Amino acid sequence: MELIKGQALFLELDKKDFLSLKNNDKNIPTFAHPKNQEKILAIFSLPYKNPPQNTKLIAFYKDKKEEIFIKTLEGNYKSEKLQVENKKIFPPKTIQERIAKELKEANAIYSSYTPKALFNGAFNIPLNSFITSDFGKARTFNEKVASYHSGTDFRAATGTPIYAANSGVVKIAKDRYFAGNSVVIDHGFGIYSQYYHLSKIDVKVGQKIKKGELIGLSGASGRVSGPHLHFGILAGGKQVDPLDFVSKFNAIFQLEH
Ligand SMILES: [Zn+2]
Repeated sequence: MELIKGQALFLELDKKDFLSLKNNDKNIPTFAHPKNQEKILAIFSLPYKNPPQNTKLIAFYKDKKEEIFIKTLEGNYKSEKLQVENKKIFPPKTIQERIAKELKEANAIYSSYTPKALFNGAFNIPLNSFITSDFGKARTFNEKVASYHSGTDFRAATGTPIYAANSGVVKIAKDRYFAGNSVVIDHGFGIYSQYYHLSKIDVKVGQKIKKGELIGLSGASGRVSGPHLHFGILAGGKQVDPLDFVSKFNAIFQLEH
């Protein structure tokens, strides 16, 4: 198999007699295939930064051992230049403790695995506009700082209503330094959707949010070159191309009336 860095894969395996799926020492969780009762699924993601060049997954059965080899592809990401406030790429010392806390809080949330579906069928795009800055663009801020784009930016004037991409439970709903006013939703199975730089937040941490329900209004909070919506997906432990993830998720989990 081959996978572009920064993307996720849905691996399909036989359910009968399955014992465990591992990458080196780490167990990869599994969930049921919603249509094919003979299959299970797992999410495998490659990080954009510093992925391994090759991966060997091992699936253990009562009477089989299966090695799956996935080659990391570099993809065809392009570069872009962005102008932001100098303090948003070199923050003052008075603020770096808050940045430390916020990163520790998020790490704790993304490691909190929910082993059931909190979603309801397919994801919707949370904004009906167009892409202004695609995933994985190699960035330079102020001709000083290299970065990469860990989500996808949609055109949005300040105050555009932002709706939940799928059903889930709110895990973050507060102003953070770099992401601005941030909303993060746990959808189960380690899938989290993220909405950044909002001007207003309409939910609270712990809330059960339904697909298509209002979660806030877009804005220009945090590290921005101007007003927009930033949409992100974390799955399989990593930030992945959100619209690629949604297409792959929806092929499996979409429903009909
Ligand atoms: Zn963005």
